[PDB]
Amino acid sequence: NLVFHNKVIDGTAIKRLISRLIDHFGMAYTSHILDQVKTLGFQQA
Amino acid sequence: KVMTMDIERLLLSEDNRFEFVNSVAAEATEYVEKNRDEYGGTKKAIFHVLSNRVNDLGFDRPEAY
Amino acid sequence: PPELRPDINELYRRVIYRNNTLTDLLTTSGELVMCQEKLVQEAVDTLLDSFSDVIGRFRETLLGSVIVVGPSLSLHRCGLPREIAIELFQT
Repeated sequence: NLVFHNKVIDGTAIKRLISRLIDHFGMAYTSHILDQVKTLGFQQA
Repeated sequence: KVMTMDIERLLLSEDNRFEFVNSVAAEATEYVEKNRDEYGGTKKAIFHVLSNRVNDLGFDRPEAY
Repeated sequence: PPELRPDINELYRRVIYRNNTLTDLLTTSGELVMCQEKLVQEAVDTLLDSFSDVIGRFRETLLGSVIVVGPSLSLHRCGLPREIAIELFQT
């Protein structure tokens, strides 16, 4: 679904991404997608 | 885990979120009136209503998942 | 009733005393009677506005653990301690 970024995640960029995810999928997917991106962020940090 | 997607599906099904939740409360209180089995342990009447309704949507979920 | 007032008791006592004194001066046998009528008026007015100082009950009587951040929770979960849950769910 989503475009491959190949570019750095600014805070504005992730605000765009999360908003577009909520608008595309609704809460159902995005509440899991964001909750997994939590774990990804923790891992890479 | 998955049960909230069913909730969202039913939220997407019903034309008013508040009316949906009212209908769930009604269904649960009439369930706990038409049946007087205790039905209060590891499975709960709310989850039962959600399960039966998603089964009406045709989806293979067991009672209280 | 006293169960709703277990400072205003002093005001009720003062009103009771002033009124009983005024009745006594009316009945036992006029400018002193008038003086007691005045002091009864003052007592009642002080007691009403006091109730006005009690009037606030809408906010005071009608309205009105430390957290730990846990990565291992899901976005919809929380961890509820045994020592608290055994109190919360007791019924």
